[PDB]
Amino acid sequence: TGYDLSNSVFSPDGRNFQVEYAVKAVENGTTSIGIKCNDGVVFAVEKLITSKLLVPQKNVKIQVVDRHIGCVYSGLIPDGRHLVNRGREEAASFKKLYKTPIPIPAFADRLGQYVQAHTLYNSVRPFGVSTIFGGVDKNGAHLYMLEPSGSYWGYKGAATGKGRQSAKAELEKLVDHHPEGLSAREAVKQAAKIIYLAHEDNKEKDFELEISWCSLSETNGLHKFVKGDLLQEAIDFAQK
Amino acid sequence: TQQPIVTGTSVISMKYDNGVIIAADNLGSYGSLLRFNGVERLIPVGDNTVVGISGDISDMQHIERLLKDLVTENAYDNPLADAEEALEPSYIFEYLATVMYQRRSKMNPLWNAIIVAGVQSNGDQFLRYVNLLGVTYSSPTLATGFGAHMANPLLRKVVDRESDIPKTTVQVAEEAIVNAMRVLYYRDARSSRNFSLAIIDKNTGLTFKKNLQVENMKWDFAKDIKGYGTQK
Repeated sequence: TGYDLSNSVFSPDGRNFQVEYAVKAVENGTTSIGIKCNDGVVFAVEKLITSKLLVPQKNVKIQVVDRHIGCVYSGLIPDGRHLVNRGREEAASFKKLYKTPIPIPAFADRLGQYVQAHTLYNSVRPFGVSTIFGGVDKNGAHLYMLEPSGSYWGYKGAATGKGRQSAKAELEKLVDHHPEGLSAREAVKQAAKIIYLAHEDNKEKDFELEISWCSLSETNGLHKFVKGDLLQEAIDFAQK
Repeated sequence: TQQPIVTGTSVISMKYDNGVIIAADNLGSYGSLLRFNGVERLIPVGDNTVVGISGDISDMQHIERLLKDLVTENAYDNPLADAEEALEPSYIFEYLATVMYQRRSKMNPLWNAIIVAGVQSNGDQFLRYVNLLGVTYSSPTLATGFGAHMANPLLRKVVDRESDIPKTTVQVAEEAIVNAMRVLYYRDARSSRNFSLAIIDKNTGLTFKKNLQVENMKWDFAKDIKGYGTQK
């Protein structure tokens, strides 16, 4: 009843309703997906073309942290940009202190602490974004998803946004059918296919597909967008 | 920095018709002790810029960290980072000069002298100098410290005016640079026989040569020198 009007107020059942409302805000965004392959990660996202006056291939959504971390988010885009700026500051501080690129689990913990710190007071608002991020470090490839409550986990495949249910079903089938794993290019094709399938929930507007990847054998452990013939091949595979 | 401890020697550079050439030795000296061998003092920032640093080695490493941070920050939210939005030698020099002058104004200088060399996007050569006081200047040939007394007179023989730049080929410029390095090894007591060189050309790419050694020297006539004055 009255327990939903302020952040960091426990309900009688032990709930924080402002965080749940932030999750509701997240559920109204576009679909973002991440796939973990044998030696890297692939991030894919759908961008709605509200008007034909939007310049194609501009308005980039996927963002980069340091030179090896990829991040995408669903929800209120400015909140995601705020979180990415904070993550860039954290990575810079870690690199300055310890002369090594920040490991992915450490970056995930720093982001989680920052998100969680916004559920502790009623003078601030929880972040309205769910973030799928990851990359490659000395231990290998890592993929994580972070929720508005500050909780995060590592995933074999993650999906968020309005079309999250169908994307999760497709990811589960993909994981079940490939116990050994997937290559980076095959992961790019599958991400294109899954984004196209998940868009079928929202047929009212056209969409553009954006894909990025970070792999040891394809980008030498750096994060790079997919823009050339590979992007067209993935689009053709998805539309097939 | 109030007093340098580990220091590198001069860096020399010149412009030719198509690009720029820069060079520096690989020695870090510790108060008349030739302590560290294998110190790279030329830092390539991208594909169109090389920064050559002389003076305190710790401040040089700090500057290298700053340059890497600048590249990383430029790459953020910039799909044209490998395109018309890439960093340029002018940007890098302006940033470095701002840092040097601000730190001088706080009585906490970076005890260094820096030459930035490269090629702009339009193809024009870039070569400029800034020191620990923030003093900046440009010339067809540049050198700091000891080289400024011995390398500049030789290099100005090849390129004496701005009009001589189009006449100077890369081969002549590189030969002049190598000869200047040999002269410095002859007469500079804080110098090393091993050095590195970098060529930035508008048509071809950046060429970074390491492990270059001063070649055949003239020492035979020393056998003719007897004792001072009247001996023998």
